Amino acid sequence: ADYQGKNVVIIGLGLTGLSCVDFFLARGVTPRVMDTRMTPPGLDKLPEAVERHTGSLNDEWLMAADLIVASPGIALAHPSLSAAADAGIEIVGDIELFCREAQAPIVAITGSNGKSTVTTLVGEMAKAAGVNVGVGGNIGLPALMLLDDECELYVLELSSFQLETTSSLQAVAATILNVTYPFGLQQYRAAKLRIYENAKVCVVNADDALTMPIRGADERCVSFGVNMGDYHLNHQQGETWLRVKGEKVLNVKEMKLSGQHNYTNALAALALADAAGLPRASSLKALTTFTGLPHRFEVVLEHNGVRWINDSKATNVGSTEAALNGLHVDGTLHLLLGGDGKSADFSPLARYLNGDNVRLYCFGRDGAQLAALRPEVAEQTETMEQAMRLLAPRVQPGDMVLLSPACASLDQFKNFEQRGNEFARLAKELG
Ligand code: NI
Repeated sequence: ADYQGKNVVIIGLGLTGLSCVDFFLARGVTPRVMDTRMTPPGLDKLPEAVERHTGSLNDEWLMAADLIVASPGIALAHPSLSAAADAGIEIVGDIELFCREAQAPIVAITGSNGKSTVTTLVGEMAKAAGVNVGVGGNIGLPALMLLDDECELYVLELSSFQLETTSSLQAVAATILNVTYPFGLQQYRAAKLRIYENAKVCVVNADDALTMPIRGADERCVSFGVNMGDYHLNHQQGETWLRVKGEKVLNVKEMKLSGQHNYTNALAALALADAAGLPRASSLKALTTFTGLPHRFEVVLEHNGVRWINDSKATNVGSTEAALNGLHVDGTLHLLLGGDGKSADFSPLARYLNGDNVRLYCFGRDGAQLAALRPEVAEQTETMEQAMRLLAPRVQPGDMVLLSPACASLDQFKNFEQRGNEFARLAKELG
C-alpha cells in the first residue's frame, strides 16, 4: 500500500510502535507518535524529525490523522480512539500494515495458551525444511521487523488485540488453539475468530468448541485433540504416539517436549505445517529436536526419580488446568500454586486434586485461597522458596514437583520468567 502524503499517527512507543515508525520512515513518510506514558523508553530511539507527544493522547493529532496505527493493548479502548473511529478516521495495527506488505504465505496462531510454543515450533519445522522463515508477531520480534523479500514463509503469533485491528490477513493456515478482556467475553472470542477470515486451512481444537469458525466446522477445518480429531494422541500401556489421519506418526519418546498439553501443541504445529505445505519428514524431525520454550511445562531437573517441572508460564487457572489434565505421575504430585490470582475462581483446579498422591504447597498473596482447595493436603508459606524447602525433604523416586501456579508472579517477582528461573535454581539446589 502507498502512504505517501498521509498524516500518520502511531500510538505506542514500545518496540511495536518503533517498528511502525521505521516502517513509515522507510517509505518516505514521517509519522507523528504519541504514548500515554511520560517517558516511554522508545523515546531515545526516535529520529529527530518525528513529532512526539507523551504523557497522554493528543486528541487534535488523532482527529487530524489520515491513518491511526494503534499499538495493541488496553489502549484500544481509550475513548479518544473511539471518537476518531466515529469521525471515520481509519484505524489499523501493525499486523494490518504487515499483511498489506507481506510477500510470502502467513501461518497465523492465536489462543489463550500454547500460542508461543506452537508459533515457535512451526518456525522450527520450517527451518528443518530449509525454508527462510520469519517467526514473530506477538512473541519475538514484532511482525513488521520480519518483512524481507527473501522470506518464504511467515509464522505469526497474534493476540486478540492485534486481531481487532486486522482486516487483511489471508493465512495459508490459521488456528485458535483454545479460548479460556477489556472489551468483554464475546468480543474476545469474536476477535480470535477473525483469524479464520480468508484462511485457506483452519486448524481447530476438537476439545474446545470456541476454536471452531463462527458458522461451524467447514471443509477448510482440520482438527487436533487429545482423544480424537485429525491429529490426536494414542496411548497404549506405557507408550504415547502422535496420530494423524488414522496413522501413528511418532512415539513421543523421540520428542524433548513432555506433557499432554505440549503434545497437543505439537499436534497443532504439525497440522499447521502440513497445511502450509511443509514436508512432513522435516516437520517430524523438528518435533524431535525442539527443546521447548523455558517456563512452558519445562523439565528443569530429573535426579533420583523426581522430575522438577517449571510451568511458570501458567499465570491463570486455564493454563494450570491444561498442565493438570492428563498428568502422568507415577508417585506423588507436589504442586506449587501461588502469587497474585487476580480474583480468579480457582475451583476448576479441584477436580484434579483428589486421591492420595497429591500434595499442595501454596504461597504468595493468594496462597490461602489456593490451600483452601484441599486444606488436608496443603501447606501455605509466604514464598515459593519456603514452599520448595518444605516439599524437598518429602519427595521420593516417582514424584513430580510442578510449579504451575495459576497466578501472576507480580506480587513477588519481576515476571513469570524470573519466577521460573528462581524455581529452576532452587530445584537444582534442593534436588
Ligand atoms: Ni542425577
